[PDB]
Amino acid sequence: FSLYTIIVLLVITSLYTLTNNNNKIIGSRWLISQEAIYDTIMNMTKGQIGGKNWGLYFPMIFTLFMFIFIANLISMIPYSFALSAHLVFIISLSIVIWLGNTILGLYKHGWVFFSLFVPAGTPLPLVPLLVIIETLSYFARAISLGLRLGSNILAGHLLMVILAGLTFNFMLINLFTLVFGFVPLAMILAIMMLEFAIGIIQGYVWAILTASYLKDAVYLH
Amino acid sequence: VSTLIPPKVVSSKNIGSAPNAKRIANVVHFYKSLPQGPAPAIKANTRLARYKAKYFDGDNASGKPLWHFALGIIAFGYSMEYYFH
Repeated sequence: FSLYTIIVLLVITSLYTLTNNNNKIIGSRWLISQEAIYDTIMNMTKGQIGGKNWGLYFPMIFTLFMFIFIANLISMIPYSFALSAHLVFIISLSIVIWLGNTILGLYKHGWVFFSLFVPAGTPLPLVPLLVIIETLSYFARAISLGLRLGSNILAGHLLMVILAGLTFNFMLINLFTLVFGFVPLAMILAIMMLEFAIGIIQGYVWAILTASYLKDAVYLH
Repeated sequence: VSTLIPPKVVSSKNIGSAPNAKRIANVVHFYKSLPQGPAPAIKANTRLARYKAKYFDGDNASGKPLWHFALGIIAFGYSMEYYFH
């Protein structure tokens, strides 16, 4: 697993180091593939955490963004690099992000951070219930980040594995050598295009959720 | 009693405000630069640089290098799985 995680480091280090022929201003054919994603990232980050200190709190959301989207990309190779079918690292760093935004709120606000679990205006007889209503959801969304990515990636890896293993009698002995007998290959290809789509979209949406939790941390709502 | 002297007073008077501000910017931007495509630096062969000047070049940079990398990865993985599985 260690050597496999170095591979994604090498591939994305070569994204610019092994791309620019002379560091031309026009940009190479693979420098564009990263400046476009950078433009998208800056765009929806200024959309979601827009205001002060957004620039200082953009880079780690960015780093998580490439981490996750090339982590989903390497899950297309047939010996799929879906975290070597363990995927507990997503949970551990989701808990890490939760602790990070908790400390962010506790330092930026302090006692005001406890007002993050209560909105600006609530009825007096109903606040003592809604505070505990909004607290446990916040401490609970530390596994919800992990199970999302885990779900999509490893669910894809094991469904292609299961379909491939279940494809034993399709052309060797079965006389139906058409798509009727080749339904395994057809749904494998369909679910792989689906897998690429859901991987990229889920990377983008997790970037959104992490930016949202950072916004909840550094600001008050 | 002396008359005003516009063309005689131009030492302190510049071209508006913005043009003189950008004159220094534009005078040296075109001074120390390559005339036309000098120093291509195309030649490079250091495995990583060999890939750079062989397939990873930006002139095409199509999916063919990616397919070759995938083929090499699966070729190594076949032996790895034979060792393991």
